[PDB]
Amino acid sequence: GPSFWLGNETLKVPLALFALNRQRLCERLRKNPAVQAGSIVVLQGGEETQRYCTDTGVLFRQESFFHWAFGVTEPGCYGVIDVDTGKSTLFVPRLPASHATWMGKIHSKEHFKEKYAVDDVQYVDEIASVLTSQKPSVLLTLRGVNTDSGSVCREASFDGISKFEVNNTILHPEIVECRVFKTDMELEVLRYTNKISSEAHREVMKAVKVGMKEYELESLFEHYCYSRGGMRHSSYTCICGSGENSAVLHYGHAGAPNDRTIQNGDMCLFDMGGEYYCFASDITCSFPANGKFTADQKAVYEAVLRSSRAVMGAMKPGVWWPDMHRLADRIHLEELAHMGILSGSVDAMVQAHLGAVFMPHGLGHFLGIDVHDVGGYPEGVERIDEPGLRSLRTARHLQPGMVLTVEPGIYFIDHLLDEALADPARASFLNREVLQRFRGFGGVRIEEDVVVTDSGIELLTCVPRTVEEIEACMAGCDKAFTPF
Amino acid sequence: GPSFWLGNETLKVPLALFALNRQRLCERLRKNPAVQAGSIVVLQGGEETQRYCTDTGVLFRQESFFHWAFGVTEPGCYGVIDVDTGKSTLFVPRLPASHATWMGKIHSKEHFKEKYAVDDVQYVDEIASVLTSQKPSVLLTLRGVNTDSGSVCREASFDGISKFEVNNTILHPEIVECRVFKTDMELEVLRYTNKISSEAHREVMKAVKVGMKEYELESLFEHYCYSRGGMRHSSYTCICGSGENSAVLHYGHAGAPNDRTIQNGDMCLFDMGGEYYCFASDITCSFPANGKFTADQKAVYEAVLRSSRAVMGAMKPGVWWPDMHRLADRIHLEELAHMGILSGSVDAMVQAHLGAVFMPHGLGHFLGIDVHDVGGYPEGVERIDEPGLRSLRTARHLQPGMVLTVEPGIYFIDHLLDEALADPARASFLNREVLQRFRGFGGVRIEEDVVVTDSGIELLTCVPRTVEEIEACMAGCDKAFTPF
Ligand code: PRO
Ligand code: PRO
Ligand SMILES: [Mg+2]
Ligand SMILES: [Mg+2]
Ligand SMILES: [Mg+2]
Ligand SMILES: [Mg+2]
Ligand code: NA
Ligand SMILES: [O-]
Ligand SMILES: [O-]
Repeated sequence: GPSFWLGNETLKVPLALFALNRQRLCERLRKNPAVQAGSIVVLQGGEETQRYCTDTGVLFRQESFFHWAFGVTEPGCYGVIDVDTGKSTLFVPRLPASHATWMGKIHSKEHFKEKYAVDDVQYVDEIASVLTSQKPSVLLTLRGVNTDSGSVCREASFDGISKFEVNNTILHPEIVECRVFKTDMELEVLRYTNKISSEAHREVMKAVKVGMKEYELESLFEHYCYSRGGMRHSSYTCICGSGENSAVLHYGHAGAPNDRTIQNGDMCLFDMGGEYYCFASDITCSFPANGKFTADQKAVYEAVLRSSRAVMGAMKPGVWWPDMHRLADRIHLEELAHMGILSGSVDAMVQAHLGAVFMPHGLGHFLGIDVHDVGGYPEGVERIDEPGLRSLRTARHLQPGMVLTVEPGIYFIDHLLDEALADPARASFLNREVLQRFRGFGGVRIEEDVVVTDSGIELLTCVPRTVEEIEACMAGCDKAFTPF
Repeated sequence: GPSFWLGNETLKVPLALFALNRQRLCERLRKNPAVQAGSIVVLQGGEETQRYCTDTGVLFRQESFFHWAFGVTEPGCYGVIDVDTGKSTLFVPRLPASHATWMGKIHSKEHFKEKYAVDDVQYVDEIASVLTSQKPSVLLTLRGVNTDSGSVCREASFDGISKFEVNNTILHPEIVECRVFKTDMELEVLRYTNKISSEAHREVMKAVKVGMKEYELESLFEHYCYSRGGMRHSSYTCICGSGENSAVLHYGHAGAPNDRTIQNGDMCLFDMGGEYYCFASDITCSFPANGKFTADQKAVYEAVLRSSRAVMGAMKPGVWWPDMHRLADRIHLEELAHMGILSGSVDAMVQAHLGAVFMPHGLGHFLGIDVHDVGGYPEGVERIDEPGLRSLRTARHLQPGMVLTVEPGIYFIDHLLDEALADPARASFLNREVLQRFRGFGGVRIEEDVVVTDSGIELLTCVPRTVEEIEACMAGCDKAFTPF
């Protein structure tokens, strides 16, 4: 069948991927005792947008649930699925003649049927009429709460929908649960996004020089991903934190826009991942700007390498993700004590939540069509109200087919350190005279993307990770990627 | 005073630029009979957004009127200006402590006052109190219609604004009129955006090879602009049209995403422009993919070069922009006749609006903080209801300080050609025996950015333009060209 492809060495993604997702969704809905025979799933695609009140178009990127179900790149579409038969119908805009002048060929409905391998294609202005002629019992629409943003999913609507029986509660948990478990076809795309992003991270490590601005590496990363990988989008805004900025977790946004000069002696923490056909990657590499770890840098870095590999080595079905977070906390505390930053009983440190002073974020999260993917906190799964753990984006147990980031880190964050030093329950563990040397260090994060398998995990990411590997990579002479 | 700067060789933009815009706006309002003493201009900045219902942040780019007045890069701000004194107050978000962990340093109000060189800084939640203390007569807010998008500008609002007298009609046409006329400080930025984008177009012409995907050059262009120019954004989505795609005026959007393989014998039409600190550039270069113009390609290209230079040579204060559009039309028809594509009386061709078959868009538009800049159709200035001219984005007379694109083109667009051939009023001018050869040619557009001056124009763009210059650049030749 047909495939999405951007030519050259980019990945061919079969449209069968999306057909399988539609089938899986129907199979799950059919087993839900509340779903009536004759139900039709109705999803609304994203629409084109502009900057504010201007005519400056924003590059269109499809809404994630719609993409998961249909793989459609064009704005202004709807898509429906007959639950009982699995039959799919795509609705596309009926375009004006002048589209041919300004925007390009006015493709036929048959072109879109062939392109997307759906059962039928109709025009958007006929959706009420087409759905009426199918005599559905109920329209199943999308509405629920994203547990990372707190936003409510936008429910499909169209002129005449008021004439139908509509249910907006059943679908969201079911399509979310389907998205949590990646098919082998989806895993092929995530292997690819990790491959290109890994290559781009290596090019960045080879290119970094003292004196460069952080954003020069952002630019290079995105150029590699687009020109070589066909990744027009990144999965999230690139985080290119040098020096003390490596302690800022989502550095790089408009308010802190990757605009620091990299200096000799800095650590770099680069968290970047290209997106291909709306599938994510999310990789973080940490390394010395000048290509040689100092003793202090090596110690912090290898502490995080230890937790990274201990967590990956422990992951397998049935493992409770909060236990992995706590494992990483304990290892960090052990290593920081070995370094002399901490003293005392690590058991007592753990009881006082000291780990969260150094790693205030979650160990990792589901990844898929969104970088912070859906389904981390379905009904019955509660957020743990403790330092560190409360920032976990899931408290689920691991099962095969889940895709997770594994991203421990250690940071030296002044307001968290100052709080701890003021608290007698934590201050006694902290050796101020040693810690003072690490003020302004920034931080280290090592982020891998992995798939849970029947027996353990599959690592998708492939970047240098030991101190020796990293130093060798940065010292490499290869003119394998040289823009102008 | 302070400047915006992204280091390296990027442009230092004085914050005095925005202070002058505020002063100019106040001076204009003071002369306006509808404006009373004690008025305060109130603008609301853009807010951070995310993709649909996800927590995937969209990179924040400031709203254009707010940027013009304040130059503020952070989301969530408001800004007010006392009309009688010119005193400026910036309102910034009061951030949660956790911002320090995730987003970066929580800057003081004094930091922002120094950064932006405003008279006062306050937190956004205090805006009702602060304005109440000033006992304004009326708040002047922004509401009007953008004449390119048809959108209504977003008027500022805040909790408690209902307690004030608010006028939302006075400000819009006045701040639009200020934006139409660029200050010398603004011209410095537009010179720079044209310098970087011109350099990037030259790198693209050097790098293009038969067999590449169009998006490879989009990627390279944006990489040059960001890494060398500090341009994180483009001014609009890159149009990288090869072969037949060069006849599609806004090619490159999600529905036609620069995904064609460039073939031997193709023409390329690349319309790309980096944005620096929310100031636009907009440049189009046309050239043969294989670096050598054929006779047919040279003839079409030099026709557009002739109209480009005729218009630039005729532009000066007092010229009616629709007359320049008609001048380009007449030249295109003359040259198409000289090529044998058309025959008969050119006067008669013009009377039949035949020019619009080959150039269905406007000759050019205002450019500034938006690529299609504001103020083309103020009250009293009417759109001309004729082919081609109705697509003009302004029908004003030229005045010093205006910045316009000059972008004639000739395209071979099948549905427009076929319409003409079906029309007895137009059909006899076309020679099918020659025209058939140009079916699928695509098109040529030559786009310069210029400033209207007292004596004529200042050309901002600096790219190769003659056939000889273009062939030399594509063959790798350093500054082998002399601009107009
Ligand atoms: O937001 C999150 O969960 C992770 C933490 C570090 C950056 N991304
Ligand atoms: O939209 C416009 O007015 C011009 C026409 C060609 C591309 N940009
Ligand atoms: Mg990350
Ligand atoms: Mg992550
Ligand atoms: Mg243009
Ligand atoms: Mg233009
Ligand atoms: Na190197
Ligand atoms: O991350
Ligand atoms: O343009």
